[PDB]
Parts: sequence; structure tokens; C-alpha cells
Amino acid sequence: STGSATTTPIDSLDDAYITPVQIGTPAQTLNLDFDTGSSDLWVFSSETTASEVDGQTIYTPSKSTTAKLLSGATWSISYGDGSSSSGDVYTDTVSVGGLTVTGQAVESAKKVSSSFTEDSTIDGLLGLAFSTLNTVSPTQQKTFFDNAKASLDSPVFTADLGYHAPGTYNFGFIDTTAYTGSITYTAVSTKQGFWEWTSTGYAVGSGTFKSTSIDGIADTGTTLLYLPATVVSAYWAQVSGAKSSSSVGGYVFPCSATLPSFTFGVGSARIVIPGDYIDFGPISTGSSSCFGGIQSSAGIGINIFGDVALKAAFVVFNGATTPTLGFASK
Repeated sequence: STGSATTTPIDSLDDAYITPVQIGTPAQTLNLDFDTGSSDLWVFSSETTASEVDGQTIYTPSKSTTAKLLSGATWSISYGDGSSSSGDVYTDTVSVGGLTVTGQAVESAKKVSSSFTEDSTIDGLLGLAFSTLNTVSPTQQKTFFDNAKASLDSPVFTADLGYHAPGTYNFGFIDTTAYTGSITYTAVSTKQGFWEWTSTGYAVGSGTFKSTSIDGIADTGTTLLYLPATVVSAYWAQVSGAKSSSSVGGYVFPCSATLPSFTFGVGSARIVIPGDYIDFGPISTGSSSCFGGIQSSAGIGINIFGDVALKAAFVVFNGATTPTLGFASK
């Protein structure tokens, strides 16, 4: 089997992407944030504290003839940005782009933190990291990909995120028309539950490539590119007036700037992030100070190849017995 679904930016800045997902019978379609950095499929629901729902579409398990309470199961998750959610668990039929999993754990939110409430466009998350990170207790549950994998034509999914435009998540096949040149595959460590890999270096603009190992995670659920302070300083030093602001929370730059590109290495291959991908616009409405899309990972404890990086590539998440990651230009 295969599946193919379009993923759409939630706003004009590509702060996140949403992908429609069919849950239950008859189908209830919710727009979920596909997140290769976590491993829970959770939704706003009829059980979510009413004051914490503000415009999201909810899953109502009582209206699904295939929903079954997973007795005694609870879940609770906290994300890197400080947001969180928790609740109980149903199993139900879940389909993405024509690919159907029966008995998928659908984690129903009883509580969500303010950032979730405040974002009306995201109805929940669909985790695509390794199932070892799943938070369901006392019986850990599998991700949608893990459940689908054996049925897929090939045990892979691909992320093809757009810059200020829709893109595609495919399951079970590689669309050879979706990228240019060849796909370069690179080793993955699953030890921390992530799609963790080591970039071979970077360049800023037309500058020379610096060969240096940068361990980090391919994370579709993180907006920005978080890299070591040395790398980030080298990038922003090429932008007149750019500075790190502790009050704002990162590097900012004059909105009048033209940003240089940023290149990262994948083995001997190179992925070029155009300068415009690194512009996240004014820090506050009407400001001429703009927020940068490359930020320091210092104090995160891990480097994160988020959407800023991934949207410059066609990315293969290869879930074979020994997982790997592939990157192609597009």
C-alpha cells in the first residue's frame, strides 16, 4: 500500500504545516501537524477542557463506530517549545492520503497548554519519530508509520515541504519526479528516539564550505534551524545589523536586509537553503526588526534540522531494519 497527502503552511511564514487526517467511522477529518520529532498522535477532542478549545476541529470518539477506549491508558507530553498536552486513549481507524491503519492509538486531549489553544489551525499532532518515545502509559503505543510499515510497498515515508506553498507527505514510495539529481543517504542513530544524523558541514552564502560534523535531528515539527552557536554566529555576521537579542529570544536582523543562503552537508552532497527561507518577518506587527530562521541550539542540548532546513530538500525517512535518512535537492 501507499499514501499521499498534501501538507499546507498554517500561515504566511510557514510557522508549521498541517495535513488532513481521517479518524474514525464515519471519517472525522482533522488537520494535524506531522512531527518527525515526536511519537504521539494526539487530537483535540470532545473530552478537551472547553475553555482550552478555540476554533480547532475536535475528534468525538462517541460518534465513531470503530472507536474503542484503550482501558486504563493515559498520556502526557511536553515539547521543546514548552508546550504540553495530556489525556486518555482510544484506538480507531486512521487514514492519511489513502493509507489506512486500523487499531491506531488516537490520544484524546483532556488538557492542552495555551499555545495549542491559541493556534486555531492545528487540531493535534501526528508523531513520526520512533515509537520508543511514545508517552502512552502503562502500555506504550506505536506511531502511525510503525503500524503501517509492514503493509507499505517500501518501509519509508518522505517529507517534501514547500516554501510559502503546499507540499507533500508520501508513505510507502519515493516519487522520483519530486526531486532533482540523486538522493544521498546518511546514517541514523535511533538511540534517543529521533531521526538523528550527522551533517558533514556548512557554508554561508558563496563562502567556502567548512567540513565539520554536526549531529542533529530531522524534525518536521520544529519551525527553525537550530545549530551550534559558532555556526550561527558565522551566518549572522554576514548580515549588516544582525544581532542576538536576549529580550526578543534570538537573532534578529533589519527587515531591509537581503539574507545570504546557508548550505548544509549530507555526506559529499550539499543542500542550499535560500536566504529568503531564513526570514521570519517582523518580531511584532509593524516592527522593522525581523526574526531569523537560523538560531542557536545552545541550551537545547541537541541541534535541530527543522522546517527551514527540511523545506529546502526532498527528505526520505527510511524505516528499513537499519533506518537511514536521504536528502535530495529539488
